Amino acid sequence: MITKTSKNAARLKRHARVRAKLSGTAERPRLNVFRSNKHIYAQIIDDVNGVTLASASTLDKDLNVESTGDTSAATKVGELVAKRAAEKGISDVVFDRGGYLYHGRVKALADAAREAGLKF
Amino acid sequence: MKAGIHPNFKKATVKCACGNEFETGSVKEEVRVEICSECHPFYTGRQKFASADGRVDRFNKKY
Amino acid sequence: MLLPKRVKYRREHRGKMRGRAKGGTEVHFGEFGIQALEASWITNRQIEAARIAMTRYMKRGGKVWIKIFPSKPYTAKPLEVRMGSGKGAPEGWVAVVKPGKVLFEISGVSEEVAREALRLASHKLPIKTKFVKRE
Amino acid sequence: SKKGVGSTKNGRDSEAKRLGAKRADGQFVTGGSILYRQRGTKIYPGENVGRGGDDTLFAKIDGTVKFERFGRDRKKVSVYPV
Amino acid sequence: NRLKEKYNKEIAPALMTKFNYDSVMQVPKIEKIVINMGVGDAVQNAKAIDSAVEELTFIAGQKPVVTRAKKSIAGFRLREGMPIGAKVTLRGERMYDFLDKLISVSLPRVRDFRGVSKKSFDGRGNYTLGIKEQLIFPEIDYDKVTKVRGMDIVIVTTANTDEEARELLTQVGMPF
Amino acid sequence: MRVNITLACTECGERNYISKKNKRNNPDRVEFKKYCPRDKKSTLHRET
RNA sequence: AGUCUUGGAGGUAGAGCACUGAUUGGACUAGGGGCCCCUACCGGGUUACCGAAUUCAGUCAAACUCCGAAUGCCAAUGACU
RNA sequence: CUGGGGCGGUCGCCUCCUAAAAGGUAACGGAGGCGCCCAAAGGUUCCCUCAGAAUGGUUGGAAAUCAUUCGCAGAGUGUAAAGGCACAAGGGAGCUUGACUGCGAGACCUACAAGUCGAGCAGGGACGAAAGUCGGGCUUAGUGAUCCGGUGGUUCCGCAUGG
RNA sequence: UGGUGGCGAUAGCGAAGAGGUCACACCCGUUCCCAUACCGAACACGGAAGUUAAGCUCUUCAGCGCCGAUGGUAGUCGGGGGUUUCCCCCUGUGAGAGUAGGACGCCGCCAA
RNA sequence: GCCGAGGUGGUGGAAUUGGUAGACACGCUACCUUGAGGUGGUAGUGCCCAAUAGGGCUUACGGGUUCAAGUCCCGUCCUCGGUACCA
RNA sequence: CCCGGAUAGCUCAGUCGGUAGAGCAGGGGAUUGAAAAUCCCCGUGUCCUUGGUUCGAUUCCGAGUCCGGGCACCA
Repeated sequence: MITKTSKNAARLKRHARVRAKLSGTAERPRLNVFRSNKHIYAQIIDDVNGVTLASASTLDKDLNVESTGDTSAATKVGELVAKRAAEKGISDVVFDRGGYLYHGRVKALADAAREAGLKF
Repeated sequence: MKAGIHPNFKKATVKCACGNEFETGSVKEEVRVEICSECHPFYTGRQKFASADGRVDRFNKKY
Repeated sequence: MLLPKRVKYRREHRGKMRGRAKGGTEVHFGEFGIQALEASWITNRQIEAARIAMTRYMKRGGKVWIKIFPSKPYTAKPLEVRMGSGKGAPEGWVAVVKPGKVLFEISGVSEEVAREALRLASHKLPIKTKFVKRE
Repeated sequence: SKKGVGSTKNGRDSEAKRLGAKRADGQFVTGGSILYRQRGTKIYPGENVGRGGDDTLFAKIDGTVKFERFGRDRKKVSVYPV
Repeated sequence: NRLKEKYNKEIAPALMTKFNYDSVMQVPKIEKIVINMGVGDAVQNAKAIDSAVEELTFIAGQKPVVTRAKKSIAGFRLREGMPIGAKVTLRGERMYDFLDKLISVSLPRVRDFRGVSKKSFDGRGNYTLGIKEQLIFPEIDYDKVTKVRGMDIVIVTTANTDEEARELLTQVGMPF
Repeated sequence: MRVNITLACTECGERNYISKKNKRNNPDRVEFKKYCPRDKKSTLHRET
């Protein structure tokens, strides 16, 4: 009768701590990261209007890889979302470690965003 | 797995005195057993001795 | 003496007796009850003399169902003491009784008993009474 | 004659620090002035108001002041510019 | 390693048809094994705590943890803090191998072991082992045994009901 | 216990800081780094 | 300044018993002794001998609030005197 | 001070109730605190529930410790109380000392003196990848005028000028 | 269908089912970064055998929780009066409780 | 009436400091000594169960606070020391 | 501001560099038709802690608590 919670709600409790003191304002969007077990996701959200700005993922028909969950897969999408942030060239964003640590592939996304030219 | 805290883990060759050879992974390498479970007679269904011995007296007329 | 066992405060302000009863406005746990018609304080002394005269007349009580309870205490000073210098020690007890409050009940005994039963307790209270049946 | 009674034991009181509303609703309120004093955060700071170290309410900006709610049973100071 | 292949290939298909669960995900597992020590010697002897601080590590090499009682108890003459017993938590591969030590080796060294307590389940599917003597397996080394305190073992399963955890331990080989 | 403590500089020689300590908790001499206004920078400090 | 206007802040009077305490009555009962039986304080039966919890209805408050008026006060906003 | 003084009790602070749904208001009117304490009980970083109950169980018993459910709360909040707080202010770990100097438009309070509140600015920091926070502690108590002499640093004067 | 917001649980529990190719999830392992006061439980790292049971959504229902009238009443600003620990009458205001009812989701944004 | 102190094994009396004792003396209790006494000498000795171990119960009583309370805080009751004055 | 007391269980002494000393008590001894009071025996001590001089040094300077006697500041 062991009952553990979902990982998503466990992510939600620690994502809600982050949401209390930084939000997606105008020209400081909430650049979020979702971390499904077979992919990875990225959204650029303005929380004032509730409008997503730019989004890409490993679940994208262009520039795909074999692993789809590697830290090198995060390096690919970590600049393409920033290329979408160069497409809509605002380039200035408060980073969201959204419900996860600043350890691994989350760090690889943000560093690829820094190297592509997002200003943290 | 913290190093410097856990003692080692080695594949044990547990042997019983009646020949029951058994395999675990433990700290000690060789385990030699007088009576294992397969040597223990309660695991062998009814044990031979105390199942036949646990009777009450037959109000003993015999003498 | 229906004494409360352990009270948060020894002494309270004396309160103002305006309004109807909040609850206890109709007899329902018995069939022959007694609503008060005025409002004053009622003591444990005014329940001991009440409850004794209930069962001396009935001679075999079903139940009594004393509704009110002396919640609020009251104080006075020791005698011949000038004003001020502290609220006095608690002395007796007070059941706070609004008008129209069901005081007692009678369980399953006939009317001619009950018309004479609550009569013999009405002269132990400082309040005018009336006789109310179960509805 | 008189029987001398003493034993007060309760004759003290603090002086109250002056809580309550200070700036009214809809009032044009300049920056950095206080809105409300409270022991324990009853009314949270909302938009353009921070929570003080002594958990009072102080307006970051200029303009008018409103009091909306935080939904269930909880209040808020909202301050808007012009 | 021996019991997992036994559990996966033999035990799990056996109980699955026995109670007609609709998936392998509904087939119950036995996840973690937690072992309490709980010695109240620290009121009298703080050095007696060090016995089974060192000794329980020899049972399973995952070192137990200081368990401080979270309420001061004057009836036991005990303040809050003040470590009481140790906690061996064990989940994973070696734990079925720990169960391999339990059934096959340990239990015949209980010097009057019989059909063990049937009705010692919590009404959920979890089980406790009543052990009062620690000399159960040939590591114990009697000459290095000054403390005579036994050991308390908890069985934690994923059993949604209780009376098939009854039938789980039988297919595992728990004697009754 | 509770003693009023001066927390002077090291390289300059001005006091600039007074706080308190606890006797059983800190019987010895304590040190910190703070901001001396003569040194105009963050600098190690020392109890007298 | 007054009135009308919309906007609040605030927890009394009242009311409620959901927290806090107090307290009525029934059903029910862990458990507890007791008539005590069989009898190693051990094997179990038993009562209106009590009874925690338990829920059913029931009241009660200056220092009980899930509630909550009239007014009174700070307002903005125009209008009139 | 004083429901005539006497003796007895009290004298300032902090919280509650009286207080009359803003603030304030007295009584020798009702209830309890304080003259601290903390080098982590602060700073950030990241982490995660609690109280009992119910079971299952060596010693273990009403009550140590283990699981195990049901539990937005009954606990825990360095400490009285009210007001909050289960997005932490509750609970851990790491690193560190912002328990920073110069300030501060603006207000609340107020007879005065005091007491409060704070955006933001600078110099230098700590923590974190960053954004950002940090001008002591969950807020409100934890103590007092000046005169006075002691104490360390002082592009200050120094009685003709130099000291 | 997923990701992510706002809206007083009308978004709640609670029970009854359905769905999964991808999706999302459990699920499979620690060689590595990192880790649990003890551990791959979680956190990290990577993998994709089978798995719709759990969560996840999709449906039904009012059993609790929640929302909430109308009608009248309590109390009551002012106006007077009477037997004055309280109480009546008028103009005006007007709850709680109790129901009638509503409701077991709405509105955005991006991906497929 | 108000304050000030203090309520105990069979008895008198210390423990009045924060951690548990119910000192120490005198009883009392069996034995030793004397022909039997008193005396003297060892052994225990607070109450109640367990011949043992142990547990319960408690420092007037009642309630709080504490992990704790002979003591800390408060109500009742008893008994001492001090006061109950001015016309 | 000066001066007085820091050891054996306790009360106390005590060297100019090389170490453990009384009394009471504890433990026993004999003594005595018993009993104290005497009469012996061993007992037990980092001589307060930390550094220094020096071959190590209660010894003895470099560094400090707490109890008593006073001169005398105290807004």
